[PDB]
Amino acid sequence: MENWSALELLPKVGIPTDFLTHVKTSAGEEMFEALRIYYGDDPERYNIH
Amino acid sequence: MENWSALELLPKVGIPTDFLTHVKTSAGEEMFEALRIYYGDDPERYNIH
Amino acid sequence: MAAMEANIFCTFDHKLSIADVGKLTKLVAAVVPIPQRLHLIKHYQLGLHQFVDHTRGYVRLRGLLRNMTLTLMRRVEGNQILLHVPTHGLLYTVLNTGPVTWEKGDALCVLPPLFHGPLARENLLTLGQWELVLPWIVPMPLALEINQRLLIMGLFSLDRSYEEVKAAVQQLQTITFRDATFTIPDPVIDQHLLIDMKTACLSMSMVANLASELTMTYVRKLALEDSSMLLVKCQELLMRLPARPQHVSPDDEIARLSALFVMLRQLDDLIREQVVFTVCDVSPDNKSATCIFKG
Amino acid sequence: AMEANIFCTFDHKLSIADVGKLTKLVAAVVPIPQRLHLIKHYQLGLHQFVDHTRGYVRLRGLLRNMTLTLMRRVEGNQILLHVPTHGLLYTVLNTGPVTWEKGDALCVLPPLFENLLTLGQWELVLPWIVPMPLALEINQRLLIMGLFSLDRSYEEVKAAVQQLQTITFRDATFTIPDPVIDQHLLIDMKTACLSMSMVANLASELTMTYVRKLALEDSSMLLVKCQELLMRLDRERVSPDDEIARLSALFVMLRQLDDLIREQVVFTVCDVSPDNKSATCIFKG
Amino acid sequence: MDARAVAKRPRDPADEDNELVTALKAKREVNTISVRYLYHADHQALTARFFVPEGLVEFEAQPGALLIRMETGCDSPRHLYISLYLLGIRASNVSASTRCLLESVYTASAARAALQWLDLGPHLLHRRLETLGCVKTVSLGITSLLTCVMRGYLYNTLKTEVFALMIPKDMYLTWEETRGRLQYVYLIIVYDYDGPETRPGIYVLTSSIAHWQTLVDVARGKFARERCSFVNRRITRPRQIPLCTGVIQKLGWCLADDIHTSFLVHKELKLSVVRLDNFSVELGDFREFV
Amino acid sequence: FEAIFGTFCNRLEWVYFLTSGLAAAAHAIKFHDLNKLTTGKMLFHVQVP
Repeated sequence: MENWSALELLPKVGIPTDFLTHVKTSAGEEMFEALRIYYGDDPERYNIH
Repeated sequence: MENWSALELLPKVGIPTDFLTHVKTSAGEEMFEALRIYYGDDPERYNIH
Repeated sequence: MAAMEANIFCTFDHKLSIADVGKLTKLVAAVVPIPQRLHLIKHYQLGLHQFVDHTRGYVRLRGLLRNMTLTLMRRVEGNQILLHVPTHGLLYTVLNTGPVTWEKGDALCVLPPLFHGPLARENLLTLGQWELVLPWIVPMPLALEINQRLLIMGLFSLDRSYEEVKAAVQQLQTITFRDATFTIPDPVIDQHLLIDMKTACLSMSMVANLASELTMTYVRKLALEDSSMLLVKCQELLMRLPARPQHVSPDDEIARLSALFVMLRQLDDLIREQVVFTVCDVSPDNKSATCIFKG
Repeated sequence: AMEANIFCTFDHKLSIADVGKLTKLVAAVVPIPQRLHLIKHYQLGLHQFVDHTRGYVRLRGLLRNMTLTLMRRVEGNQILLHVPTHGLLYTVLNTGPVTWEKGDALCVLPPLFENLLTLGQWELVLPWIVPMPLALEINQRLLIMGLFSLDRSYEEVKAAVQQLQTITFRDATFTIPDPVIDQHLLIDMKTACLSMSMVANLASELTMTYVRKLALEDSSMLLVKCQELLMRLDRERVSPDDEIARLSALFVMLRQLDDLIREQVVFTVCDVSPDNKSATCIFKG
Repeated sequence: MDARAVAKRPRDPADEDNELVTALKAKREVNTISVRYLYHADHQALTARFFVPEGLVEFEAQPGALLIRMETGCDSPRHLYISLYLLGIRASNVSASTRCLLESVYTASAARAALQWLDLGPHLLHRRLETLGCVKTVSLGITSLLTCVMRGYLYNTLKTEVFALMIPKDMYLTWEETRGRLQYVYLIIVYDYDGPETRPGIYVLTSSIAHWQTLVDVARGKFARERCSFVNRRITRPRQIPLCTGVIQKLGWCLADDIHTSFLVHKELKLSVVRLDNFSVELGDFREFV
Repeated sequence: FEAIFGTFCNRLEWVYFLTSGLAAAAHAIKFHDLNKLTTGKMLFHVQVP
């Protein structure tokens, strides 16, 4: 539902993250709405329309 | 769906329009792909969100 | 996910003497099987030694080797080994590890080793009671002979007396191929040979059922007017028992032969071994050859 | 930069007409006995194997072992042959008697039937490129036709043979030669037929002994059905050394038939011209 | 030949300028056509183009459909190109509800003609079929054009997206608890010899086994009932000469982690499929077993 | 002898879109990102007397 490609392409501000638990545990236990995970390199960010 | 309020707010180019037949006849006989008609004054364009 | 690796590095965690490394260097371009593919593996998984088991059966070892993936050995370093997974259709150099003589143009199969000569060749990397046992690469006729001997022993074992079974196993286990003598180790009869025996019996039953009268009578009719060494040696195997064909129908003959071909393929498959290499070159000392990989 | 190629030099003088004839074949499949870098024109084609007392099946066996290659370029003093590699696409010429379709699987066969390059005693005999079902049909029909060799006296047998000879494939009809010449059968086809009949005869008597022993143990209820089928077949009609010999003979006669029993695809087609004489296909080996 | 020639590593296919650029540079002539980069110049996959009538193209609009060539037994079309979904109609393996759904989808004259031709003749099903590969494109029309790969991965023009292979859920088959890292996928057609007529089962199998004999032994273990039916027909019904109990054809290889479950939408109807994300095709021929 | 009196080739003539009088009906524009574009549209606003 979110535009993940826009997040990947646009510039970002770097911060030190402070998850209390492991980041994958926070993802797997559904700490957040609107999660996306992918492994390796996913080329879908390259197809602009 | 087309958001007509954006057309209603944003600046527009002045054109001398030329419908061969009456405008309401061309609209009623379904000449145009998408169409919006309202009477009086429609408050829709005022609630920017 | 993680794409399958083509280059595999193997490291021995046992310490290696200079003699061990010297032995390893000789093995470049040989075929070594591995059970699983990773970029970096331990030497325990390398080779056929891991499957040596109290069961000792040759048939089960043949079954296990069929499912491992084959790799060629690239050049060696200190305490490291590099293995390469070949691809179908490309050209490769391969090392003749076993004593079997190769020839130009024949097809090669991978098979568990069977002992030969004095049986003192086993110097291959004995370290920490792990041993580098490698399969044999043999030409098609020898593999066909080996499988045929095993299946014939299995079929003959049924209902025959124990002592004559021993005698038959003794005479069948030895093989002379291309002016060399080999012997099959541990020809155990068990479930693995039993399933092959069942399929062979089924295929033979269907072949006997399908075959037309023309096919059956061809040999009998030929002997009435032909005479040759091939025929007389051929008819000695058969049970001892003008005219016109009682029934002519080419369409029935065609369909019947069509089914009989499928049944013959079913019977053939259990002694056939998959061709892994096809050779067209040979070092005149028979130690190495260049082959096309397939399978 | 060049591609890898095999050079062939003609050991005969060539006229302009001959080289003009060769360049017509600039995409034909040429069989070659050995993978070798430089060869003489005698090694081209199947003419080297042709024999008077041998026939189709021995040629099939020999074609199994030969190396297939494509003629790539024709020049003065030499010919360029390219050996295809597995998994790549190539252009081949439809020298066979049958049109092709997209997706067809092709296999190579000895020719059955214009002549090409008649030199002093050598001819360029190219093989047939045929879709696989047609090759299976041809093999079966020829094998059966050889099986009727002893019975040829009767008119019914002659009619059956003539029906077997005439074969029709898509939009094409042709007749295959009779493997019986001068009322006699060639030694190779004779060996094939004898092997088939021997396998049948040996299996018929060998099967029951082992089936009745093994079916009692059977956990899949199929071997009992095999036993019953054998009993029905029988009702419609020994030293251990002899048993061993009969089993070994059964398996050795089985191995004699593998050339006829199975065949392998060499090309799979995906393109065809309206000029259909040529097509582009990927190589399988 | 010299030492520098041997030492020289081969030219990069990407740093040499192509033939058209070479000619234009040689003459120093401009052209309207953009020429610096050639598309598909580095696609290693082998593709073919197929024409198919409008009625047959349904569920093959999305990329990833398996494409089969079927014989009509006639000279006018000779061959037709159909998908695995259409074979779903004839297969006994597919459930009743899915059969009804995808029978309502293919309500066109061409699809019904394909079904009539399939059931009409006396041959077994696999003798009438030839497998082409997987499709990844569509251009719609009265006659539609499909491009199918027959050796390689499935991807669009820039490789910016890799396509999966879609198998209907009733046809999907596995025989191992924990998957091997590398999986081979096979097509199975198996015949049940009941009284009136043979009912064919159609499956797509994902397995770690590459050896033929071991795979066929596992298959014979799984399909014992059909082998019993084959022998039973051989006994009860002579002069019927059946061949085969089933055929197995290899087509492809993929990684176990790429396997997923998904659905397909067509005319607001949902079909459920198994999805092989990075599937690459590698076709074999039909090998038969008893 | 036989004689060849010259060899001739087709001197093809070139046609351009912007030179044809049919181009008068067109308003031709070049757009390098056209392949990324999905759809384009224009919107009109009319009030009647």
